[PDB]
Amino acid sequence: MKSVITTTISAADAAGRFPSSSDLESVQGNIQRAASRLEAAEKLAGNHEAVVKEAGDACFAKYSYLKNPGEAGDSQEKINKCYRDIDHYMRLINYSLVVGGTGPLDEWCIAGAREVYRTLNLPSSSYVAAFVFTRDRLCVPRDMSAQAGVEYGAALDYVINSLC
Amino acid sequence: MKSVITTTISAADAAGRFPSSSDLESVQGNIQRAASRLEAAEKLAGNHEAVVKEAGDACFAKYSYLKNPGEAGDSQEKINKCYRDIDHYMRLINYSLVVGGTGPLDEWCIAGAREVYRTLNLPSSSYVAAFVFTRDRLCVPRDMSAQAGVEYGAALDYVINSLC
Amino acid sequence: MKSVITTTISAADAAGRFPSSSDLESVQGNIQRAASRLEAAEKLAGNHEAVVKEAGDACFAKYSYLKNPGEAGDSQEKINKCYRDIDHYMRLINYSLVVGGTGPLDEWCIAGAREVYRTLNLPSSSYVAAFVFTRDRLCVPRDMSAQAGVEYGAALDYVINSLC
Amino acid sequence: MKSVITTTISAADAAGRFPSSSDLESVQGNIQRAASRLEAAEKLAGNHEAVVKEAGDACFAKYSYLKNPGEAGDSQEKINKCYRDIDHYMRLINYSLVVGGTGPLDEWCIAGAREVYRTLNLPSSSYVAAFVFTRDRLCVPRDMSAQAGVEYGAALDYVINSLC
Amino acid sequence: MLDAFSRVVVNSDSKAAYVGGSDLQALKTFIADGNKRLDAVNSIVSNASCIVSDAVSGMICENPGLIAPGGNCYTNRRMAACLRDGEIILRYTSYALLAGDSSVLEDRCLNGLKETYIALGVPTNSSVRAVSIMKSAAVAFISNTASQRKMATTDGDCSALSSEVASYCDKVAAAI
Amino acid sequence: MLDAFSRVVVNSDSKAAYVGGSDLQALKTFIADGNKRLDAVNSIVSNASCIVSDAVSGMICENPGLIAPGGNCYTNRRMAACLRDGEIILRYTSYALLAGDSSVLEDRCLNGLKETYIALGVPTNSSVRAVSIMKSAAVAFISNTASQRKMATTDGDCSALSSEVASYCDKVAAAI
Amino acid sequence: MLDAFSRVVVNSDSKAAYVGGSDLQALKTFIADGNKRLDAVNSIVSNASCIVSDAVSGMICENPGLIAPGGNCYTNRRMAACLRDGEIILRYTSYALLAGDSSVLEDRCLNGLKETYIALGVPTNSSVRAVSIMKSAAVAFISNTASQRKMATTDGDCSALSSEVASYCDKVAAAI
Amino acid sequence: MLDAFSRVVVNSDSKAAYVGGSDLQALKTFIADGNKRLDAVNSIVSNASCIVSDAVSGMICENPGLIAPGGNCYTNRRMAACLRDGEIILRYTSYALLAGDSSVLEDRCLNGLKETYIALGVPTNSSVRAVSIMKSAAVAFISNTASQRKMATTDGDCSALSSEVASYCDKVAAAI
Ligand SMILES: *CCC1=C(C)C(=O)NC1Cc1[nH]c(/C=C2\N=C(C[C@H]3NC(=O)C(CC)=C3C)C(C)=C2CCC(=O)O)c(CCC(=O)O)c1C
Ligand SMILES: *CCC1=C(C)C(=O)NC1Cc1[nH]c(/C=C2\N=C(C[C@H]3NC(=O)C(CC)=C3C)C(C)=C2CCC(=O)O)c(CCC(=O)O)c1C
Ligand SMILES: *CCC1=C(C)C(=O)NC1Cc1[nH]c(/C=C2\N=C(C[C@H]3NC(=O)C(CC)=C3C)C(C)=C2CCC(=O)O)c(CCC(=O)O)c1C
Ligand SMILES: *CCC1=C(C)C(=O)NC1Cc1[nH]c(/C=C2\N=C(C[C@H]3NC(=O)C(CC)=C3C)C(C)=C2CCC(=O)O)c(CCC(=O)O)c1C
Ligand SMILES: *[C@H](C)C1=C(C)C(=O)N[C@H]1Cc1[nH]c(/C=C2\N=C(C[C@H]3NC(=O)C(CC)=C3C)C(C)=C2CCC(=O)O)c(CCC(=O)O)c1C
Ligand SMILES: *[C@H](C)C1=C(C)C(=O)N[C@H]1Cc1[nH]c(/C=C2\N=C(C[C@H]3NC(=O)C(CC)=C3C)C(C)=C2CCC(=O)O)c(CCC(=O)O)c1C
Ligand SMILES: *[C@H](C)C1=C(C)[C@@H](CC2=N/C(=C\c3[nH]c(C[C@@H]4NC(=O)C(C)=C4[C@H](*)C)c(C)c3CCC(=O)O)C(CCC(=O)O)=C2C)NC1=O
Ligand SMILES: *[C@H](C)C1=C(C)[C@@H](CC2=N/C(=C\c3[nH]c(C[C@@H]4NC(=O)C(C)=C4[C@H](*)C)c(C)c3CCC(=O)O)C(CCC(=O)O)=C2C)NC1=O
Ligand SMILES: *[C@H](C)C1=C(C)[C@@H](CC2=N/C(=C\c3[nH]c(C[C@@H]4NC(=O)C(C)=C4[C@H](*)C)c(C)c3CCC(=O)O)C(CCC(=O)O)=C2C)NC1=O
Ligand SMILES: *[C@H](C)C1=C(C)[C@@H](CC2=N/C(=C\c3[nH]c(C[C@@H]4NC(=O)C(C)=C4[C@H](*)C)c(C)c3CCC(=O)O)C(CCC(=O)O)=C2C)NC1=O
Ligand SMILES: CCC1=C(C)[C@@H](CC2=N/C(=C\c3[nH]c(CC4NC(=O)C(C)=C4CC)c(C)c3CCC(=O)O)C(CCC(=O)O)=C2C)NC1=O
Ligand SMILES: CCC1=C(C)[C@@H](CC2=N/C(=C\c3[nH]c(CC4NC(=O)C(C)=C4CC)c(C)c3CCC(=O)O)C(CCC(=O)O)=C2C)NC1=O
Ligand SMILES: CCC1=C(C)[C@@H](CC2=N/C(=C\c3[nH]c(CC4NC(=O)C(C)=C4CC)c(C)c3CCC(=O)O)C(CCC(=O)O)=C2C)NC1=O
Ligand SMILES: CCC1=C(C)[C@@H](CC2=N/C(=C\c3[nH]c(CC4NC(=O)C(C)=C4CC)c(C)c3CCC(=O)O)C(CCC(=O)O)=C2C)NC1=O
Repeated sequence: MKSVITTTISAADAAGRFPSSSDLESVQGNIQRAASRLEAAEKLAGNHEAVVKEAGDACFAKYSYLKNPGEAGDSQEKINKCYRDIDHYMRLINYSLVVGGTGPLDEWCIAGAREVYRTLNLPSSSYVAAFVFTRDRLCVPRDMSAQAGVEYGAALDYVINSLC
Repeated sequence: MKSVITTTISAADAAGRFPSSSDLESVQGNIQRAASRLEAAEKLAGNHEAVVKEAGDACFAKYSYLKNPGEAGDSQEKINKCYRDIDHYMRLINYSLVVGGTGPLDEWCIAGAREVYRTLNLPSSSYVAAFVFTRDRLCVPRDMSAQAGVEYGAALDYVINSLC
Repeated sequence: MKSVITTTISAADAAGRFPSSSDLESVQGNIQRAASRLEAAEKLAGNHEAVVKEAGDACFAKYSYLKNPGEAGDSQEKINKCYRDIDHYMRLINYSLVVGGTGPLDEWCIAGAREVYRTLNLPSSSYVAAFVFTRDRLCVPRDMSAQAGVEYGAALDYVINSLC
Repeated sequence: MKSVITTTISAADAAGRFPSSSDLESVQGNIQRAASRLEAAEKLAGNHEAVVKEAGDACFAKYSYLKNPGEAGDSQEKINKCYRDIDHYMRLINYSLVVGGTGPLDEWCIAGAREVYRTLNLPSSSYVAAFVFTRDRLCVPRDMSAQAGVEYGAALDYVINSLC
Repeated sequence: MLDAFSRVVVNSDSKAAYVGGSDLQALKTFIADGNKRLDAVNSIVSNASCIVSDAVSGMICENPGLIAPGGNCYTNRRMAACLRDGEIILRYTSYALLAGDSSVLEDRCLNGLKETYIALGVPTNSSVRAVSIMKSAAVAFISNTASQRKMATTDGDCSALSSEVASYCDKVAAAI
Repeated sequence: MLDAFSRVVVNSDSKAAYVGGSDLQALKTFIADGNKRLDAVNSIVSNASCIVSDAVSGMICENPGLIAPGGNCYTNRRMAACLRDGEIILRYTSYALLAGDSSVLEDRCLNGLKETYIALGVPTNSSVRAVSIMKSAAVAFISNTASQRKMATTDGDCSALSSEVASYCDKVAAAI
Repeated sequence: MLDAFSRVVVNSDSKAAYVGGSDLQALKTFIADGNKRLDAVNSIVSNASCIVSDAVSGMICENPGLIAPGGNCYTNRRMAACLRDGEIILRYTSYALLAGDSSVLEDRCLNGLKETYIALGVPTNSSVRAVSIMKSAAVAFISNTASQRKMATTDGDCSALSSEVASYCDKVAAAI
Repeated sequence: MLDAFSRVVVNSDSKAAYVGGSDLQALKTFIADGNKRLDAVNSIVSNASCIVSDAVSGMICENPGLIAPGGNCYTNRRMAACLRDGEIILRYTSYALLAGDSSVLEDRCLNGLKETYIALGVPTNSSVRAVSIMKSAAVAFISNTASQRKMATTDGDCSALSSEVASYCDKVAAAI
């Protein structure tokens, strides 16, 4: 799971080395930035359903043509999966904010995603629509602190940039 | 030059990745621990000659037999180089404290050192004597702050552990 | 076990070849030089204890500081192991003279020896002292024939050169 | 050029090693067997033309069908090359006896020989006929000493065994 | 590769000198602007796709001969090649920026690039139009003056950082 | 490999659940003891040579048959092999300790170790005497109760950490 | 691999003992018969092609089912495979003979051979008929009693050597 | 690589000639001095460590700029590099000496060395001061005139051998 601690340890393991100052400083940085990514993570976890629901509504608002027969929203089961996928992604962002790195996003949702969506006809743009909406929707200090806005917005940009 | 920043960047370069949260947190740790390793570094740089001189005296006090003919202290030029070597090592510790990692020690003095000393008959123990003396000699808060003592003592233990 | 016969056979095995003239000439050389290395080997085997004991006494005579607390001779058990190690080395020289090559020395005592001694604080110089003493102590024709002196002195120089 | 000296040196070069006892014993064997392979070599060099001529006559005696049109002896130029080839081989045996190993035979006449003869229709058996004749023709002590007979017969068996 | 501190140490070493007091205070300035630097890096990498296709589309925008038969962005295979190269250069300049040193840009990316391009047939006047567009896309994002997207940061002067990132882009435009 | 947070995330994931509030407060406790943990790791790695030759010398101390002909520390080559293995295990348990998870100890070091040893002939009752000595050398250094060397740290109870490092050493003594 | 002397040294070592006087005199006997041994090796290798196609032709001679469809010498490819294997085994037993030890025969040739053959389908009762024929072809040549070819050596009893070479051939016939 | 005999054979071959009688008697002279040659080789290799650190210490002795910042023996890493290179060259000249031909010195060690050094920055005037010191350390040991160590050999004139070993050292000093 990519993270400060794992990245550093496995650099040292590759070299045969005990941990040294670089490694301990790296974890210390994990301590400093802990307190605002965990804030984002808790706000996200506490309101996941409303965020997921605004994001999916924004997606299908931008691409109403998806509800046509043959598109990826031509049935209520299919639209509901769409919001499910968005929730999966936001759960993984929650994980990413808790770990401190993009590990969870990377392995659990980015990896097969271009092939899977190419094959089930899921336009990349619709997810980008849902994450861009969420990103721009966030409000400081209403929704969370400034440096937690940074962390949250950041994971969202990462997931967006994996679909470009 | 091994360090938080270099270790992280080259983990990401190996992966084809832009910097991400793990990387930025890692540098943030470099910022936090900066202020006490630079304190050690400045105290060391400001009093290098007296430290080098007590360490070399301690070495030749522990191993007076080195001053015998055939040993590595059988001439004034040779004893003077001994203190020179100790100074080289403390300069590299200065570098190590400024960079934030053991890079400078690693490349510039550890690498050839077992072969070189095996070949010029320089007992490993004498350097260990000089670094152990310096380490135990340090005094908090007299000589430096507590977390700078940690950094200084640490680089010294690293260089000691490279001669065992 | 490195030796004329083994070196030649495994050159031929690497090439897919039956033995040929080079190989048979090589063994013939083993026959010619047999009779003086076996002489050294038998003289060494017949007086191993006195040689081991003069060598260890010479070592601790040259480095009396080893008997200090903390050194590798600070206890009777430790000094006794020192003479034991010297005996191990002379047993391996016995093997080396019987095989005809440095095989036994190579695998059974050279291989881990720098790491082991680095870690148990055993100065390389002390063994060099003991082997140099033995080498210079040998006397022709008193102690053995001239071409056996050559063989014996040679294995000793080899083991010495593995500690430089 | 494969030989005792070259085989040993390049075993040591592969290992990073200075020459040691195995290597010096190997050369010593080269010294011992020198004096009878050089005897063979000088007798061969002193009577090469008569040996080449009896061998080629024996070949074309055994395989008179080679002189038919279409065979490898259908012209005087072709028969003359046949004796030339036999001479090449005996020159290489001369080299092999002087070097002490099969090097010269190996590189200079064995290497391309199956392809070359397959392509110019030169039956392998005819050369085998010529070398077997020479081998069986040798007479001790008339033609050379016993241990030189061994060396000469040996190179001939080697070249024979390269055509089976 | 080196960073800001390793670079000070290499220079100190060429004189066999412990790190000057002047150099230490420079480094503590580096440390003081640590967090602005992280925001700088974050504002480039969060927009990397924007920056790279802006620049390549623009390169082609100003010279459509690149996408006529025989131009180096002609097939899909070459277009995708160029997008990858834009992305790679941007990645090595974001390493530079996060490092405080151009060490890694020069070592791992620019070394032999000019030759490679000469060999392949890659127009160099065009690569640098792209890189110079990326330069402006990037210093915009750093300085938070990009037209169609903002990034909430605290109020300060980030101009030294922008100049840094532009100096690394110019190192690229010069390597070829 | 996983660390403390990745481990909480893997467990949350098996239920398809965002990270519980209970788990978040556990993690902020982990973060609160961050600096004690770093001192723990520093006190092991600064003494690694001590710990490893203490333990191997002790193993041989209690059973000199290991260094009689046919014992597995007999030649210099095998003695040096054993010292390397002591050092390696200590390295993977210092990774564990710095990680907060035994993930890397189990994955990169213990997996197949029992088999490898069975194959080589490496006495396993002895490996674990060594590992159990390393266990005490290490929790001494953590707890700052080592006889011949102290390490100036601030006054606190480091007992949870010591128990952690002893649990990783016991994972080793159990893998074989 | 070991030879006669290395083998004496390994045995001496298992007792931590310098080489006995009894062992030294055995070795000087080995050295005394050095030149007979070289003639032994020379008489095998100078006839290797004879020995290997004698044996394989004979194997097929006594059991023509090997060269009927489905037999393991059926195609040219399998026949040539078998000739190579005959040659290889003879080579490793001529290494044994020149070495004075079966170390290299067992290590580099026989180890896993039985398994390999079981896997491929190579009849083992037939491999050993071939190897047992090679045994006699070889001890003939050593003892200089081969019908159609002699090799001028001096008059002596080479029987210990012949028995040696037959013991190595039997090691082969037993490995499968 | 070639040795003394292979070298005579290559020269004979360029004329398609069997080995002259003159050449045979030269070779039997080579054989006559076989044992002196072995003593020559033994006197170098038994002192190799002496010869190599004598020479490198001396090189640095006469020009201490090598171990000032920027000199090529400056760090421990470069000093150890130079010691290895001294050792390597001495090894290839002891191969030459044991071979009777400079074939292996030129082929496996000197070929491209000049280029490699130019590339690395290795001072060539200094490499050859070291090699020229090794030359004298070596011909001393051969001729048994070394100050601080003797080697009991029988009384004879070993001057041709010393000149040989000095000619190989000069081949090195010339390759760069
Ligand atoms: C680049 C200049 C920007 C311009 C466009 C501007 O007008 N304001 C700007 C940026 C800026 N940031 C700070 C201070 C902080 N930046 C922070 C985030 C980074 N530090 C981190 O650890 C992380 C990654 C893990 C970062 C992305 C933080 C945490 C701070 C400090 C407190 C805060 O602002 O929330 C300043 C100066 C303000 C200061 O106190 O230094 C400026 C100008
Ligand atoms: C392991 C328990 C130790 C026992 C033996 C004890 O009696 N006191 C102990 C350790 C301990 N350390 C702290 C707090 C700190 N430790 C620090 C160093 C580590 N933090 C880092 O960033 C680095 C590496 C880069 C470390 C090596 C630091 C900086 C602190 C905080 C301030 C300080 O103490 O100097 C505590 C608790 C004190 C606290 O405020 O947390 C204890 C018990
Ligand atoms: C294997 C037994 C043979 C039987 C068939 C027999 O009736 N006579 C036999 C062989 C035999 N050879 C010797 C002695 C020598 N063999 C020599 C050649 C080998 N020594 C070498 O260096 C080389 C290769 C390079 C060999 C091929 C040599 C040189 C000798 C010694 C002198 C000589 O005979 O020419 C003996 C015993 C005679 C003795 O003095 O040992 C026997 C029985
Ligand atoms: C290099 C010249 C030396 C100078 C310094 C000198 O005054 N005497 C010298 C050397 C020398 N050695 C011999 C003859 C021998 N050298 C022998 C050992 C080498 N032969 C080997 O097989 C081995 C390795 C396995 C050697 C190291 C041997 C055995 C001899 C022959 C008999 C003996 O001297 O013990 C000579 C000439 C004397 C001669 O009869 O050739 C010289 C001058
Ligand atoms: C893009 C802005 C350029 C414009 C101008 C254009 O018309 N074509 C452009 C780019 C381009 N680059 C390649 C092929 C390579 N580029 C290479 C260098 C990059 N590869 C790296 O790993 C890195 C970083 C260290 C760099 C900077 C290399 C190497 C190649 C060759 C390998 C390959 O993928 O072909 C091409 C394609 C040329 C062709 O026809 O193959 C183009 C069009
Ligand atoms: C020693 C006498 C020289 C003096 C003069 C000096 O100031 N530095 C010296 C030597 C030196 N050599 C290297 C690095 C290499 N040397 C190479 C050639 C050797 N490597 C071989 O395998 C052989 C035999 C065939 C030769 C003769 C090669 C190759 C290298 C490069 C590989 C390496 O280990 O670096 C250096 C270090 C230069 C640096 O900064 O890396 C020095 C100082
Ligand atoms: C054809 C002439 C044409 C192309 C297609 C573009 C080339 C170009 N882009 C320049 C600057 C630039 N690009 C970006 C990223 C972009 N802007 C946003 O707000 C966001 C979001 C994106 C994604 C599309 C930025 C931020 C900038 C900054 C400068 C600016 O004026 O916007 C540019 C200027 C180069 C220069 O300064 O010389 C060019 C030529 N632009 C075209 O006109
Ligand atoms: C033979 C019976 C014998 C050997 C040689 C040792 C084996 C042993 N060591 C134990 C614990 C231990 N080792 C260290 C490191 C050591 N102590 C220091 O202060 C420093 C510095 C070093 C480097 C030498 C430590 C810190 C400890 C901690 C515990 C202690 O009592 O010191 C140990 C105890 C294992 C157990 O608790 O069962 C053994 C058996 N010890 C020998 O007696
Ligand atoms: C079919 C039944 C048949 C085959 C084709 C042969 C198998 C066989 N060979 C035996 C022994 C053997 N082979 C050689 C090599 C051969 N003899 C020479 O003189 C020369 C030259 C060559 C090259 C062809 C030798 C030397 C020997 C020695 C023993 C002998 O009697 O000649 C053999 C006997 C095995 C046994 O003892 O049980 C068999 C079965 N032989 C056939 O009859
Ligand atoms: C600095 C000026 C200085 C260094 C350190 C040395 C350089 C040097 N050595 C020369 C020759 C040489 N070295 C050895 C090996 C040495 N001598 C021994 O007896 C033993 C044992 C060793 C190991 C230390 C030998 C044998 C020689 C032979 C020649 C001699 O005079 O001893 C040397 C001379 C080169 C020349 O002839 O131009 C130099 C410059 N010497 C120093 O003075
Ligand atoms: C991590 C998960 C996080 C999100 C992201 C947001 C997402 C979000 N914001 C909302 C609510 C909300 N947010 C804003 C924005 C806004 N208002 C201001 O004063 C400033 C200047 C602006 C910041 C740009 C407005 C104006 C509303 C009310 C408008 C509406 O809800 O329709 C609502 C509706 C639920 C509610 O009313 O509370 C959601 C779901 N909430 C979260 O928990
Ligand atoms: C990074 C470089 C750093 C070093 C490391 C030290 C090293 C050092 N300490 C000294 C000086 C010094 N240090 C102590 C130790 C001491 N005293 C106490 O009150 C406490 C309880 C003890 C801490 C264990 C004593 C007792 C002395 C005076 C004794 C003496 O100098 O002989 C001196 C002599 C110079 C002087 O007198 O100032 C040196 C060189 N100095 C440095 O700049
Ligand atoms: C392979 C194992 C081999 C060794 C190596 C030696 C080692 C050795 N030499 C001794 C004995 C010994 N050796 C010499 C040397 C000497 N005398 C001369 O006439 C010439 C010119 C000198 C050659 C340089 C002297 C002078 C003595 C007597 C001095 C003494 O023993 O204290 C002794 C004492 C035991 C005894 O007295 O016999 C030993 C142990 N012995 C061995 O078996
Ligand atoms: C290395 C190069 C070497 C060769 C190989 C031989 C090859 C050889 N032998 C010959 C000559 C020769 N050789 C023998 C063999 C023979 N006679 C005996 O007393 C014993 C018992 C027999 C050993 C088996 C006979 C019988 C003759 C005479 C028969 C004849 O020449 O026609 C001849 C004819 C030239 C001559 O008459 O001198 C040649 C060419 N010569 C060499 O220089």
